[PDB]
Amino acid sequence: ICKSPNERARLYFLLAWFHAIIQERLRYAPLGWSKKYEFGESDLRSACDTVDT
Amino acid sequence: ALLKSLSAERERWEKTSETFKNQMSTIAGDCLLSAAFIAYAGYFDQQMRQNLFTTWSHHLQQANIQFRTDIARTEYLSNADERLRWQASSLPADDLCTENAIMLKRFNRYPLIIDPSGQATEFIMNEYKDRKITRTSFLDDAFRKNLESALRFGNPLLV
Amino acid sequence: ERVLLTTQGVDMISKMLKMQMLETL
Amino acid sequence: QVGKEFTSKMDLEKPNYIVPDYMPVVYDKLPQPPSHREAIVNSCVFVHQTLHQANARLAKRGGRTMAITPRHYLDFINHYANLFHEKRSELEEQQMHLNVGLRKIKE
Amino acid sequence: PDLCSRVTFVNFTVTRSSLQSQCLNEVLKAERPDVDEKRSDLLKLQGEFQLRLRQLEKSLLQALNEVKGRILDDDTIITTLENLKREAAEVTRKVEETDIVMQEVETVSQQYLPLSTACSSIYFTMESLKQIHFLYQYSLQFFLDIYHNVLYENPNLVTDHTQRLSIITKDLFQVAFNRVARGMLHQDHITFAMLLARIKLKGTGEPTYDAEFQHFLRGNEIVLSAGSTPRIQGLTVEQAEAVVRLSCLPAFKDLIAKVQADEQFGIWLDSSSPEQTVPYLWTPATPIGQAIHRLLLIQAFRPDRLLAMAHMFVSTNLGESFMSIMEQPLDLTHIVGTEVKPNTPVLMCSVPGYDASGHVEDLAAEQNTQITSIAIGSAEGFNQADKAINTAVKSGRWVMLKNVHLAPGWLMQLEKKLH
Repeated sequence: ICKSPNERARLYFLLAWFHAIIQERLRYAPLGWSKKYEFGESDLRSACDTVDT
Repeated sequence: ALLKSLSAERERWEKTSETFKNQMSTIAGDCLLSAAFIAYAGYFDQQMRQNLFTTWSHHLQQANIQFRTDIARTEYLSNADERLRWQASSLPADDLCTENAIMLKRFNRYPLIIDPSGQATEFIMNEYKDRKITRTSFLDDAFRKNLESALRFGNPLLV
Repeated sequence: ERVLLTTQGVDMISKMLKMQMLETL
Repeated sequence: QVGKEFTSKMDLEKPNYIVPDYMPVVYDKLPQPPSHREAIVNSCVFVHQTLHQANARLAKRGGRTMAITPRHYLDFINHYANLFHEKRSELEEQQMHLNVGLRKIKE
Repeated sequence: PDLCSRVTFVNFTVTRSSLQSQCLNEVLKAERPDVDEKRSDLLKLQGEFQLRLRQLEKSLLQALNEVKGRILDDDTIITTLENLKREAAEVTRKVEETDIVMQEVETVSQQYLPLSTACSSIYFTMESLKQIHFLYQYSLQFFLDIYHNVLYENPNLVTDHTQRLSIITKDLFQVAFNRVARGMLHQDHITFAMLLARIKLKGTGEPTYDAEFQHFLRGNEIVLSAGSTPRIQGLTVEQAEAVVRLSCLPAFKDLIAKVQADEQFGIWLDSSSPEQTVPYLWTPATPIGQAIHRLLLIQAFRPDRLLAMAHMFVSTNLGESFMSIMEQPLDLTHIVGTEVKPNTPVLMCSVPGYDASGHVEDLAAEQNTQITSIAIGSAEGFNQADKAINTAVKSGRWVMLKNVHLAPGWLMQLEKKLH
């Protein structure tokens, strides 16, 4: 996170918040998400990798 | 002086001689209760053992068979020296463990101890140190030969 | 979250009730 | 029948006995009035029957159960015989020692 | 049954009295070493003296049995008299250590009886906990490891036994909850926490709420009045039925009168977040009793906030930060490196879609410790797993097996080999 540029910290914060929201929405199915998807750690790792790239 | 020293001994001996006639009449019921507990209540835990003993005592009272209700079912079955030897051979001091030791000593069919802590296994190995007891496993390859050796040589075997 | 919390409380009560149990057609 | 056959040799008869008014009977065709050995054999049969009942109750409750067999009844009646013989013998021995002690202290 | 018929079953299970005695002895050894060792010396002395008395009785009976002549005409009678006099002197002197044992047992009882009662209650709730989710089955060695963590690792280690006992009790409750709920689902954390709260309440100058808790656990299952419909002024039919079922409680008598007397109380009991402010009332009530009354009121009125009310009750009973470590991330490094025996495998049971192999590999990268991760499911995998386990035991590396749940018939001898 601490690697330059300085906006990477805010980008990772936004990504972590987005991941937390879409993972917490899975509890209140089928109102949150229509299907019980698996937004696991692998999606978070891929999103972090593509943001870094 | 000898009579003064033996006065208390005579006092105890007289009352025990008097109560011998009552102790003879409780033998049938007391032995029935003890045999039922030692051959039947082995598997069950403390609460179910107490329930079974209470049911048997209730039926014996309903059948008007005299039994000693103020004696421990382990004190009627164990000697003080044997209890001390058990306590020396790594046995827990609980009445349940003493009853288990009684069942292990007075067994007729060969017992199957179920101990999730190994205390029973350690107690058996420490008890049978005079005899050349051997420990093996059913999974072990050298089990049939160990059982054969135990059968021929007449030594205790723990599997 | 109302229905989920209600059924979670019901399941909690049933679980502790199961805990306290030990202590012709 | 197996209980009465196994416990026939011992001195189980009591000249004094009181027949209960409740008369708890588990064995049909029990002789009336029953004697001491008949009563205790019926009590042994009741012990087996109430262990049947307790095992069924535990299975209904939900705990794991283990089957009971007539080998257990034979083991129990053998234990009863051995314990009766041992207790009677040791009590007679202790009473003999006590009586000869009283005789010696009287002398 | 064929095997059942041929053997005599013997169970060495754990009982309340045995567990209390073992835990009391462990507490004595940890806290009062010299006192515990002199207590043990005195029990050994009492056993030896009782054996000597039994030998006296047997020897006297055997000697008087076989005198084979007049007592007054022999000197062996005089020798037995001298021995009996010496043994009478020692049984007279036995009373002193009898009194010392009495002082010892009364002191240890009045000092550490509630702690041992808490030991028994916590461990038997621990065993009975296995009836929910079939997954956790805690053994006695796990509780003994908890005690070796409590008594031998004392934070802020004091030198005052009176406050040290309270510190031990509080730390015991906290670390027992931490260690158990580290391996449960999040739904059962509140159940375990409020069971521990019940144990703490039972262990204390506080009146027991036996009827309150019985109605709390079995209020819906009890029979209620049939056809008695109260006012629907501000409560639904289910809330009215709950109020009717609650009204049989002696503390909540005029609840029907109270709900309509407090007509302005349509917000403190309905809508909003009622877990913070609770209306009505249950003499100076204890805070725990007030929490109990609020919990019953919440269960009667708004069953949705029951989880929040139970959490607040646990906070009031055991501390506000009692279960504030569960929501923290799992610090696995210290747990593995400190509180796991090398002979105990580390089980990581995971819900579908969320694995822990990344966690273990991150641990390996952090601690710079080599791991052979072997995927279970083939005969070659089984052979590689056995070879890696043997090499790891010989050398000291970590061995990891993945998707372990695909071979219970192999897990049986894996557990046996590990033991």
